[PDB]
Amino acid sequence: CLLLCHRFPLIRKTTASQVYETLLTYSDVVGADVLDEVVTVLSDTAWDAELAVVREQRNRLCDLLGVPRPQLV
Amino acid sequence: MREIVHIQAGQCGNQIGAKFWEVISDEHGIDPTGTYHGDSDLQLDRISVYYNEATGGKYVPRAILVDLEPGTMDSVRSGPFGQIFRPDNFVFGQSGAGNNWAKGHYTEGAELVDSVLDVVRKEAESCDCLQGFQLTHSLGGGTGSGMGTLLISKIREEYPDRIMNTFSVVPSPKVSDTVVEPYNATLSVHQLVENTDETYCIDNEALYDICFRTLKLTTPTYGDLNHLVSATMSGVTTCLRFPGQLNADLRKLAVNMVPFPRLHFFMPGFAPLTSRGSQQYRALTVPELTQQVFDAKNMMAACDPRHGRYLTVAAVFRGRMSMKEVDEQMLNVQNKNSSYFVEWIPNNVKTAVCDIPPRGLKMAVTFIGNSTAIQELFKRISEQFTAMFRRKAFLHWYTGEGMDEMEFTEAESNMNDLVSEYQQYQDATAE
Amino acid sequence: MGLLTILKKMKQKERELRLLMLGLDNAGKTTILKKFNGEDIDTISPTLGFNIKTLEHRGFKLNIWDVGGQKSLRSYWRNYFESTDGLIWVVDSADRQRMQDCQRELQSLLVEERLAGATLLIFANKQDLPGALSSNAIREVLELDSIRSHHWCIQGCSAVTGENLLPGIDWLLDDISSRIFTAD
Ligand SMILES: Nc1nc2c(ncn2[C@@H]2O[C@H](COP(=O)(O)OP(=O)(O)OP(=O)(O)O)[C@@H](O)[C@H]2O)c(=O)[nH]1
Ligand SMILES: [Mg+2]
Repeated sequence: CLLLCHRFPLIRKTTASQVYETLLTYSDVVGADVLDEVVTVLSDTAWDAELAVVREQRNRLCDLLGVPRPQLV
Repeated sequence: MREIVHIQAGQCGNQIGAKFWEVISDEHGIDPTGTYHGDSDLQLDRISVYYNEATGGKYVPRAILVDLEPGTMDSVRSGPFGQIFRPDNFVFGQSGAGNNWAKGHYTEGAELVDSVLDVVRKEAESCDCLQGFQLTHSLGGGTGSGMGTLLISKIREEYPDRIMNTFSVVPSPKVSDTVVEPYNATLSVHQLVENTDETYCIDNEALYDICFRTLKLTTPTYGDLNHLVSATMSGVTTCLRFPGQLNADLRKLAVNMVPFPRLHFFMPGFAPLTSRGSQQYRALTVPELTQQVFDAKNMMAACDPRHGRYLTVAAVFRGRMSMKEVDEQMLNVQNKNSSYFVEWIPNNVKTAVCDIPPRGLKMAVTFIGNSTAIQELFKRISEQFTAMFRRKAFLHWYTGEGMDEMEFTEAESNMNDLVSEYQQYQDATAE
Repeated sequence: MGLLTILKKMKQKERELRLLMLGLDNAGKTTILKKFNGEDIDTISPTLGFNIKTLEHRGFKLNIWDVGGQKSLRSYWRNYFESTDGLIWVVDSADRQRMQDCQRELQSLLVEERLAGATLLIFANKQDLPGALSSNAIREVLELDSIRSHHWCIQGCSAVTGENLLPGIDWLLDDISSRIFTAD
């Protein structure tokens, strides 16, 4: 999740694609009633766009996967 | 006037040269009769490079046709643009070679080399300022493999202050089922490593895989590959026939692109890849064409440059575009802060813009690079070379003519040394 | 074109050939030469060294290359100006000790190739004497079933009722003329 919002948009896109591939590979990570919303959110999100627009979406995924929101000064 | 003499060897070489001349004649504006009919002044400012001036404003093509078999000679002469060629440059034999390097280099190949030199010597005497030569052939048969290297060494000696560039064709088992082919190919490489300034490797396996996947062809014939070969050759020789901001010739290009004399194998490319059909999809933009010409899918060789290190890169654009847009693109893409940043595209790229677009395409980009990925092809060839030298199969065919067994071991050692040098030079940084 | 084309044209016009004759029995070669020339002693007996003679038979310019030794014969097999078209080897029937060397020389000389090659003619002189081998024994000893690209033929001869030798010599000429030259 920390790499999902990197300074380079290509790194963000690569991390998003790799996370999507790993979620499609392993099925014992996220539950059945949670993985659907995660896949729907990860697919309908342009990670190569305004960081303010993208960030809001990443905080969402964290809250959907039980992860504390990392913040900076 | 920096004139360049062109030589054609073998059936493949003759066909490729004929198609290249056919392509460049329609671009320069020359009718089958021999006169000029273009509507631009930029089509004649460099016509003295590949043509000669005659009486009545004629432009004779500067190419020589040589073979040990006449079938190809008759096929071309009677072609659409065969009447413009000089009949004195037709030197052919009868028997041939039969896929044997010895029969084409020491036996029947040496009984015609002197006759070939006659035409060359005589053609180079009328040139006011000769720059170099050129040769198009293939590394599969016996004629273009043995007689080709022989003529190359002849030019190297008689003329050691000139330039030598070849457009070899790498054979593939998916097309030809010949068995000794690999040996002949090695014997040619053993001489091309030492007596060549620049080489453009055109892998037939890569073209077959492209025609059998991207273009989707049930049975890709020879013309389907020859079209792409001629298109790539017309895309590369644009700086030598049309001026621009990147003022260079053959000597400057060989100095800038070839830093080491032993490392000079390039990998060409062209985008977009179209078949022989007279159709078109949509006018692609500059970034799309750049991404297509820089991708490993549009590579003429079966080698991935992503696994290697780029040495010298040079791209040539053709279309109604401006240099400012190309500069802005090359400056924006190489920025990691942008969203359209890519890693599979190098940074040191020499850009060039041409006004005249290719025949049938409004915008097209040509890729020329010196990636260290030819070691994969050299290992694929060495695999076949070692999988047949252990059993000594078909080795008596060469020794029964006058060849020595030490030549094969010397060629294998040279190939191994070249592969090791490429592997050593692949890892290089500068901080 | 060149010197090779002119040489081939001259060979096809004058019908010139080159028959490399080998052997060491120094007894079976006389009749062979007598078949090439009406003479009986002059240019009929084999020489110890190496002699080149030219005779005319059936309108064919035969260039017999009589070699006495039977070692390192690859020097006479090939030539920068002319190749070998026929090969005639004369051995002894009642001699099983000097046959292995001849078999090894024939195996090292004749090799496999793409198209056809020279024609072989194995001669077996002195068959009426006790101890002579038949055609099957000679074929099994020399191992002629593994020799391809060269048509071979065993022709027997004897001092008495030797079944002559006309077909053995006629087949060689019929196979040579129908290979390089054209019938019509
Ligand atoms: N791309 C391409 N390859 C060709 C073409 N014609 C032949 N080849 C390839 O060239 C190799 C055979 O070499 P040839 O052109 O037949 O050589 P040659 O020197 O004329 O032949 P010989 O004198 O018989 O030895 C094989 O790998 C063929 O697939 C052609 O038009 N295009
Ligand atoms: Mg050929």
